[PDB]
Amino acid sequence: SVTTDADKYTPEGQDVSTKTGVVPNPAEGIKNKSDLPDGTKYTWKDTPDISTEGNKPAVVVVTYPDGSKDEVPVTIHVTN
Ligand SMILES: [Cu+2]
Ligand SMILES: [Cu+2]
Ligand code: NA
Repeated sequence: SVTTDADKYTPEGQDVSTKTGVVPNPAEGIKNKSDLPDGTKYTWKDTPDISTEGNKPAVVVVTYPDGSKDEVPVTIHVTN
Protein backbone atom coordinates (compact mmCIF):
# COMPACT_ATOMS: atom_id res chain seq x y z
CA SER A 1 0.00 0.00 0.00
CA VAL A 2 1.04 3.64 -0.25
CA THR A 3 2.39 4.77 3.12
CA THR A 4 3.63 8.25 3.87
CA ASP A 5 5.19 9.10 7.23
CA ALA A 6 1.73 10.30 8.29
CA ASP A 7 0.41 6.79 7.62
CA LYS A 8 3.34 5.18 9.47
CA TYR A 9 3.44 7.30 12.66
CA THR A 10 0.74 7.93 15.27
CA PRO A 11 1.22 11.13 17.30
CA GLU A 12 -0.90 11.39 20.44
CA GLY A 13 -2.18 14.60 21.99
CA GLN A 14 -2.04 16.12 25.44
CA ASP A 15 -3.30 19.33 27.02
CA VAL A 16 -1.37 22.54 26.67
CA SER A 17 -1.45 25.32 29.29
CA THR A 18 -0.72 28.96 28.54
CA LYS A 19 -1.19 32.30 30.21
CA THR A 20 -3.57 34.77 28.57
CA GLY A 21 -1.90 36.51 25.62
CA VAL A 22 0.92 33.97 25.30
CA VAL A 23 1.07 31.64 22.30
CA PRO A 24 2.22 28.22 23.61
CA ASN A 25 4.57 25.82 21.92
CA PRO A 26 2.55 23.34 19.71
CA ALA A 27 5.23 20.71 20.25
CA GLU A 28 4.03 20.63 23.91
CA GLY A 29 0.70 19.26 22.70
CA ILE A 30 2.29 16.04 21.37
CA LYS A 31 2.66 13.48 24.13
CA ASN A 32 4.92 11.00 22.28
CA LYS A 33 7.42 13.10 20.28
CA SER A 34 10.15 10.51 20.87
CA ASP A 35 8.26 8.08 18.59
CA LEU A 36 8.45 10.39 15.58
CA PRO A 37 11.32 10.80 13.07
CA ASP A 38 14.16 13.26 13.81
CA GLY A 39 13.25 16.87 12.89
CA THR A 40 9.50 16.25 12.71
CA LYS A 41 7.91 19.72 12.84
CA TYR A 42 4.98 21.08 14.86
CA THR A 43 2.68 24.01 14.11
CA TRP A 44 -0.73 25.28 15.11
CA LYS A 45 -3.36 24.70 12.39
CA ASP A 46 -5.04 28.04 13.25
CA THR A 47 -4.21 31.13 15.30
CA PRO A 48 -4.80 29.97 18.95
CA ASP A 49 -7.57 31.94 20.66
CA ILE A 50 -5.36 33.16 23.50
CA SER A 51 -6.70 36.70 24.11
CA THR A 52 -9.06 35.58 26.93
CA GLU A 53 -9.36 32.68 29.35
CA GLY A 54 -11.06 29.43 28.42
CA ASN A 55 -10.63 25.87 27.13
CA LYS A 56 -9.70 26.65 23.54
CA PRO A 57 -9.85 23.85 20.96
CA ALA A 58 -6.76 23.71 18.77
CA VAL A 59 -5.02 21.36 16.36
CA VAL A 60 -1.33 20.50 16.25
CA VAL A 61 -0.15 19.92 12.71
CA VAL A 62 2.66 17.37 12.65
CA THR A 63 4.75 17.77 9.48
CA TYR A 64 7.01 14.82 8.79
CA PRO A 65 10.29 14.88 6.85
CA ASP A 66 8.52 13.53 3.75
CA GLY A 67 6.14 16.55 3.77
CA SER A 68 3.07 14.54 4.85
CA LYS A 69 1.00 15.88 7.75
CA ASP A 70 -0.94 14.53 10.70
CA GLU A 71 -3.40 16.55 12.80
CA VAL A 72 -3.80 16.14 16.55
CA PRO A 73 -6.70 17.88 18.35
CA VAL A 74 -5.82 19.28 21.77
CA THR A 75 -7.24 21.63 24.38
CA ILE A 76 -5.33 24.82 25.20
CA HIS A 77 -6.12 25.84 28.78
CA VAL A 78 -5.77 29.63 28.75
CA THR A 79 -5.58 31.13 32.23
CA ASN A 80 -4.78 34.58 33.58
CU1 LIG B 1 2.77 -0.70 0.48
CU1 LIG C 1 -8.08 31.93 35.93
NA1 NA D 1 -0.59 9.20 11.45
